[PDB]
Amino acid sequence: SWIERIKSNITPTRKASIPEG
Amino acid sequence: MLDKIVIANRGEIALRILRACKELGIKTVAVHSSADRDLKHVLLADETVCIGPAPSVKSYLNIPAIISAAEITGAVAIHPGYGFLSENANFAEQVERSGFIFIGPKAETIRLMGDKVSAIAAMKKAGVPCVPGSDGPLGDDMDKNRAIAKRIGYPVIIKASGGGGGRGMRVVRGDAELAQSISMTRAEAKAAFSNDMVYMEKYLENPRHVEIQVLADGQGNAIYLAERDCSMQRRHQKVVEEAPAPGITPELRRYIGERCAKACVDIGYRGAGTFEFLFENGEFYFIEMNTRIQVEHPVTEMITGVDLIKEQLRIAAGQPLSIKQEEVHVRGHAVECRINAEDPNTFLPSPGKITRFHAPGGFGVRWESHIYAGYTVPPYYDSMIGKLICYGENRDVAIARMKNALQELIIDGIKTNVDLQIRIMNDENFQHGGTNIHYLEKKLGL
Amino acid sequence: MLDKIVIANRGEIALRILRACKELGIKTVAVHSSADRDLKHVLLADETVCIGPAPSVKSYLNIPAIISAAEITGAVAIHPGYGFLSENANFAEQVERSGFIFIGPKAETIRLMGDKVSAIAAMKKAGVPCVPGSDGPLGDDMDKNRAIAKRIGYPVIIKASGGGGGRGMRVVRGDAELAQSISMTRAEAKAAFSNDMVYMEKYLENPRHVEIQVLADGQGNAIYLAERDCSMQRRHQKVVEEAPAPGITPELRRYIGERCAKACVDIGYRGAGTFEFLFENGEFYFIEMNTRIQVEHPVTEMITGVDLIKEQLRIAAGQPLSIKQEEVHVRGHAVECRINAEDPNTFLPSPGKITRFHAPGGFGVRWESHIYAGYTVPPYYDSMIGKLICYGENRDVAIARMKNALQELIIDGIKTNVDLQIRIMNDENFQHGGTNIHYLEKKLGL
Amino acid sequence: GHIVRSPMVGTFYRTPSPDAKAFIEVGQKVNVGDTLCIVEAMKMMNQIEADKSGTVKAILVESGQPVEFDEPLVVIE
Amino acid sequence: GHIVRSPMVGTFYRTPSPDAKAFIEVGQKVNVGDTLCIVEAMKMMNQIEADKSGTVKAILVESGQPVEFDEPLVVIE
Ligand SMILES: Nc1ncnc2c1ncn2[C@@H]1O[C@H](COP(=O)(O)OP(=O)(O)O)[C@@H](O)[C@H]1O
Ligand SMILES: Nc1ncnc2c1ncn2[C@@H]1O[C@H](COP(=O)(O)OP(=O)(O)O)[C@@H](O)[C@H]1O
Ligand SMILES: *C(=O)CCCC[C@@H]1SC[C@@H]2NC(=O)N[C@@H]21
Ligand SMILES: *C(=O)CCCC[C@@H]1SC[C@@H]2NC(=O)N[C@@H]21
Ligand SMILES: [Mg+2]
Ligand SMILES: [Mg+2]
Repeated sequence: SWIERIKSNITPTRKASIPEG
Repeated sequence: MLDKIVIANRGEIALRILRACKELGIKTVAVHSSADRDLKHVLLADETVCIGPAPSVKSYLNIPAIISAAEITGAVAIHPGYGFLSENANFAEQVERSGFIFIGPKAETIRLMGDKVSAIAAMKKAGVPCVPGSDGPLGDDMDKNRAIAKRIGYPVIIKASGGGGGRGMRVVRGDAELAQSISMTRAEAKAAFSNDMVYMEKYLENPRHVEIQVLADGQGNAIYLAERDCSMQRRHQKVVEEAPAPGITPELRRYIGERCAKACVDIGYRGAGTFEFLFENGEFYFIEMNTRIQVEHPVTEMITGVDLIKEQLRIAAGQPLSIKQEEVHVRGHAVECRINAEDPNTFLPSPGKITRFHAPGGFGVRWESHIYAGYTVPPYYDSMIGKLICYGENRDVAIARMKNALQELIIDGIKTNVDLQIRIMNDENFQHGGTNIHYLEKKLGL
Repeated sequence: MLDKIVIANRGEIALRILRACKELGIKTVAVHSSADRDLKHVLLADETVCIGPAPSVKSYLNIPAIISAAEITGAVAIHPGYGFLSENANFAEQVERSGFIFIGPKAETIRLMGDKVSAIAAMKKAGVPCVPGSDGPLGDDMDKNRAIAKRIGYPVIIKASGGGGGRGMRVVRGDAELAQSISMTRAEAKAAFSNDMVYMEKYLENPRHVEIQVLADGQGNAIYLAERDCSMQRRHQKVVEEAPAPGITPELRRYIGERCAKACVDIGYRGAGTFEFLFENGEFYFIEMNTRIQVEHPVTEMITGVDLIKEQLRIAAGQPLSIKQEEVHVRGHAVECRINAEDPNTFLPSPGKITRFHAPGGFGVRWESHIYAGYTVPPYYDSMIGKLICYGENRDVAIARMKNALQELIIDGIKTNVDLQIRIMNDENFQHGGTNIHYLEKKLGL
Repeated sequence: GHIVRSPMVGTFYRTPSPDAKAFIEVGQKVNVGDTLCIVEAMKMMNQIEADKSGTVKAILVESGQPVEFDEPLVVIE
Repeated sequence: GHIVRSPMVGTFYRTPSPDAKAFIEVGQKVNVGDTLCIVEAMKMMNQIEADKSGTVKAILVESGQPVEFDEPLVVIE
C-alpha cells in the first residue's frame, strides 16, 4: 500500500541554476 | 509542458494538484513540514522534501525553503494552491527571479488585485460595478469620514485592505462607535496582515455572494465559466457552495461574465481567478477578487466538465486557451459542503486521530480529502479536512444526493461538522434556494 | 412514483438501487440472507427482512421468500438488479400475478429473448444481422450438422440456449469431436441450468465484443445510448469495459442504434436492456441480448449523463420516456474495472475479513462498492466486491485517471485482483485500443 | 434454554382463528409434538412445531407482528 | 548517540572548497562547537557548527547529496 512507504533519497545529479544577483 | 513542479501546499489542494500532475504526466515534488510526513499526497508524491518544523510560519510560509526544495529537486514550476502564499506577490516575484515558473498570475497583478482599495478602482475603471463606499483609504479626517458615511448611507462596514479569511471586518451602525471600530480594525489588521489600512463600504443586508470563475492565458484571451453561490456562510467563512447560482438567468449570467472577461483582458490577467460579487435586485456589486484557484472550484468543474487545475498547469506551461467561450456549456447543478474538523456546537478545531473513516460513493458524488483511517489530524493548520461535491441534472437531485452521501460518511475519533451539513441540507429555505449571506447565522440564531 | 420497492439482490447493485430509490423519494425494503446482515445497503435500508439461510439457492433465489417479504412490508415493486432472478421469466410472471410491479421487461419478452435461438430468429426477422450458425436447435442429423458446419466454415462453437456466465460453451475445430463436445456440453447444461438445449454458431477469431444500451418504456418508444466495448475478457468473463467503443464512428453508432431501437419497438420491449454484438470488418453480428441492467452500465451513465436505474424505476411506474433520441449526447469516455476478491494468479475466491480499506477518490472517479473496514466477505456468493469507473474527455485521460485511482486503492485482509487491473492498464496495446476479445488470455503467455 | 424461530417470512399469529383459543400460552408446558404459533404467508396459515419439550418460559413476539427467517419467537426452558 | 541534523534544505558538502580538505572524518573527535560540514542552498554557503563535544561516530550523508530539514547528518558519541 501507499501508507507503508519509505522515503527514497533524491537523485543528487539534478541542477537548477539560480541567478547570483 | 512542465518537466516537474513543486506542490507548495498541503491537504486537499495538494492532492488535487498532485492528481492533476499525475494525469498530465508531470513529476511532482511534495514539500512538507516535519509534522506532515503522514499526508496522503506526501506518500503518493514522487519526491518529498521536509522544508521545516511544524508551525506554518517556519514550514509553508518559508519562501527560501520552498525555493531550495525546488532547486535541489530540479523543478521548473511551483504551484501554491490556495492559502499560505497563493496570493503573496513577494512569493510570485521571488519565484520568478530564480528562473522558476509561478503557476498563477504575475507579481504586479497580485499586487494590484491584492489590495481591495486598488482592485475596486481598477474594476470601476473597467466598468465592473462596485459597492458604493469610501472610494479610498480612511484617514483621520473624522468630519470627512462622517460625511462619507452619511452620503453612502448607514449601516457601514470597515474592511481592511489586506484583509482575508473573513477577519478584519467590523459593522458600524452609527457615528457613536465609528472611531473605536476603526481603531480596533486597524489594530487587528496590524496584528494579522501587517497593514493597518482600512476602507469603509456600504453594508448591504440582503445580498447573495455570487462569484465568477474566469480562465485567462495572459495573451489577450479570457473566458468565464458560469458562477457560484456561496451565500451559506458563518462568520464570513463559507460552508456550502453551489453552481450555477439559482435565479441567475442566462441573460444576466452572460452580461456579468462578458464584462468580467473584458476586465480580465484589461489587466492582462493570467491563470485562473475569481471575481466576487454581491447579488441584490438584479445588480452585481464587486467586493474582491481571488487571484488563485478557489476552495469551492470543484462545483464549477462538475457543471462545465473543465478541469481548472489542469488548465492552470497548461497556461503556466505557455499554451494558449484551448477552450472557446461558446464551447463552455453548463449542464447540471453541483452542491459542495466543506467538512471541517471542529466541535459542531462551538466551531473550535478538534485535532486527533481518525480511528474509522469511510468516504461515500455513488453516481455524481465526489469526495475531495486527504484523510484516512489512522491519520492524526495535526493542530497547527486550518481545520478543513475534506470537501464533498454532489452533482445532478438539477438542484433537487444534487441536494438529495448530498443528503444521501452525508449519511454514508463516517468519521470517528474527532469532532467534525458533518451534522451541521446534514441539518443545512434538510433546511427548507435552502432547498428553495436564493438565501442571503446572513441566513445561516439567523438559522442558528446564536 | 412507486411508494416502496424491494431490492431482491446484494452487493454493489443493491447499493445502486438503494441510492437511486433514495434520490427519488422511494422507500426501500432490503431482503437479505442470514449471512448478509452486515451489508452496507442492509444497514442503510429503511426496512430489512431476512429471507433465508446463507446459501444463494435458499435465500436470494427463493421466489416465495421474496414475495412474502414484499407482501408483509406492503411493497409495490420488486427490482432484481442483475444475476439471481433478473432473467427468470418465472419470477417475472409470478411477481406480476401476485400484484407487484416487476421492474424490468415482461415475462413474455424475457422468455423470448432468453432463448438464444428464438432471440436470433427474432433479430433476423427484425433486421438485426446475426452470426451464421445452426439457425435452430441441434438435432440428431449429424450429416446435416456437418454439412452446415462445412458451409459456414470451421471452427464452430456449441453454446447452451439457457447458458450464462460464460459456462456451457465449447469450441469445436473439426468434425472429429463435434458429437462428443455436443454431448458433454448438453450434460453440463443439464447439471447447471437444468436445460440441455444447445445450438451451433460460427466462431469469429478476431471480433470485438460491442454492446448497445437500449431504454424502452413499453409504450412504443425506445432509445439507444452509445455502446460499450467489453473486449478485455478472461474465461468469457469481462474485466475491463469502456464506452464509447473506440473506432466506431458516429455513422455506425446511429446505424446499429436505429436497428436496435426498431427491434425493441417491434418485440414490445420494456425497461432497460443490452444488445450484445461481435464487431469485425465494420459489421456487427448479434450474439445475445441481456434483459436486465448490466454490471457495466455505469460507463454509459457517465458518458451519456442518463441515470439508468432511475430511468428503470420511472418506466416501471408507467411514465413514458422523457428523453428523445436527439437529446442523447455522448461527451467523453469512461473506463471501468471490476475488482474481485480472488487470487490474482490462481483466480480462486479469497473470502475473509477486510482489515483496512481506503477507497480512491478525486475528479471524475466513481467508486461503486459495498465493502468497508471490518466487512467479512462471505464465501457463498460471487467474488466481485466493487467496480471502479473513471471518466475523462478522451481515452488517454480516462486511462491515466484509472491508473491513479488503482494506485490509490487499498484492500487488505484478502487477495484482490488489483495488480492484474494495473497490469492491464499499463499494457501498450490496451492504451492504443481496439484489442480483440482474446487479447487478455494471450497476454498471460500460456 | 431452547429458542424456536420462524422458518419462513410472514405474519405471526397465536390464535388459529380471529376469535378462538391460543395454541399455547406462557407457563403451561408443551411436548415435542405440538403447534405453537401461526406464520401466515400468502394466505397460507402455517404451523410451527417445537423440537424440545419443556416449560414455555416466554413468547418473545406478539400476534399480528410480521417476522423474518430465523426470527426468535418462543423460548422454552 | 547524539545526532546532529541539517537545519536547512540544500546540498551537503564535506570540503568547504571543491579542492580542499574535509572538515572532519570518523575517528578524530570534535569539541563542543566548531564547523562540521557545509550545506549550500541558493548558493550562500552555510557552515553547520557542532553542539556536542565528542567522537565522530559516523557520517551518514556523502558530499553533494541533497539534504532536507532535520536530515541526520552525523552521529557523535
Ligand atoms: N460590502 C459588503 N456588504 C455585505 N457583506 C459583505 C460586504 N463585504 C464583504 N461582505 C461579506 O463578507 C464576505 C467576505 O468578504 P471578502 O471581502 O471576500 O473578505 P475575505 O477577504 O475575508 O474573504 C462576503 O462573502 C460577504 O458575505
Ligand atoms: N459466436 C461467438 N464467436 C466468438 N466469441 C463468442 C461467440 N459467442 C460468444 N463469444 C464470447 O463469449 C462471450 C459471452 O458470450 P454470451 O453469449 O454473452 O454468453 P454469456 O451468456 O455467458 O455471457 C462474448 O462476449 C464473446 O467474447
Ligand atoms: C386476507 O385478505 C387477510 C385476512 C387476515 C385474516 C387473519 S385470521 C387470523 C388473524 N386475525 C385477524 O383478525 N385477521 C387475521
Ligand atoms: C553553482 O553555480 C553550482 C556549482 C558551484 C560550485 C560548487 S564548489 C562546491 C561544489 N562542488 C562542485 O563541484 N561544485 C560546487
Ligand atoms: Mg472572500
Ligand atoms: Mg453475455
